[PDB]
Amino acid sequence: MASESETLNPSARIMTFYPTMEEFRNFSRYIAYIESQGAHRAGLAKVVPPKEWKPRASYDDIDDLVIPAPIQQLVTGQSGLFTQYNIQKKAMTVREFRKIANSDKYCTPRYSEFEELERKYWKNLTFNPPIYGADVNGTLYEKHVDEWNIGRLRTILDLVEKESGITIEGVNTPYLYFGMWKTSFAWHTEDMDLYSINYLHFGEPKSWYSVPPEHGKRLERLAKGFFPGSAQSCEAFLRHKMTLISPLMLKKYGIPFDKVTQEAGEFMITFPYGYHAGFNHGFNCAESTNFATRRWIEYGKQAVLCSCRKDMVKISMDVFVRKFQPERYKLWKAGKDNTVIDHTLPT
Amino acid sequence: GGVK
Ligand code: NI
Ligand SMILES: [Zn+2]
Repeated sequence: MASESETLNPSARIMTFYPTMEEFRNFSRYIAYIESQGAHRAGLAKVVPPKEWKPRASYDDIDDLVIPAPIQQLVTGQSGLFTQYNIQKKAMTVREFRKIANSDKYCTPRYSEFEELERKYWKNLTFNPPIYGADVNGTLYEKHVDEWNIGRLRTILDLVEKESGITIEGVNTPYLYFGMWKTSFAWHTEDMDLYSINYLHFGEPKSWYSVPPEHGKRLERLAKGFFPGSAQSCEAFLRHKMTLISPLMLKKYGIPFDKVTQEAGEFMITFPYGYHAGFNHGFNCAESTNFATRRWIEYGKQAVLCSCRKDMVKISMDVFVRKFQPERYKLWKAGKDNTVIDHTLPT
Repeated sequence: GGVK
């Protein structure tokens, strides 16, 4: 009855992969592999790299590195629905950040198991606004690291800079994130509904929520219903990355979602149109960027973009359609391309 | 273009 791809990961659950060193070396081959297993159906996958693999010898020299725009996260709301406001604070070093993160005021509360920590997160997220060293331009990777180097993954997203010279910070260049307890990332898909890779360099875990691409529209419909003012002002208000929605709120409205906790030394991959949100457990450092595969192309063509801010990420799809969909270029350009996306299909 |  059902198709081959529809049969793989039928519950759209977050999958975890443990590649051997051999399997790990070819990044784009490995992405294609995990999609052949239906990982993309979750919106989010975990990749644990081989034990004898490291992106950096040590993180002992990084104390003096600067965070030029740390933000204080003022969260407003109740009953599982919140809006996060970012207050930009003055530049600080990693050392100045770590001292504050581990200080009694801002540190992780004691707890037995994740569910307790998670309950404390949703209970206290509007109190004691934390500071996130978010969106810091840079890599922690060593120059010679050729495997899964966030600074040079060599996917087809490279065609953007290749074609145009255009660098989009955090999208085709890496970002670093210095977290503390209760720092959050709001519900969003990537810019242009791209993939992302996130590597947690060191520190306390980062917890993630995901909604399957298959159910993305369901999440948006809920969001639009809960924030009708924001939906009137913007065609894609979730891209403001201000909207927090607890897992209990999602259960209540029957939106499928899954959860994963990422540890130090683990990769998270998000897939096109996979909505994700989450929080940090304590002091930590993550590195991320966006990337693409041929399967992204149609998502990029159909991505609904923020209509109310001028600085938003906007990639010309022209070069991708021209190069990888030549049959459809003339049709697409005349606005007559009616391709429906199958979220289960790989490649 | 833009910024993330
Ligand atoms: Ni993301
Ligand atoms: Zn907008």
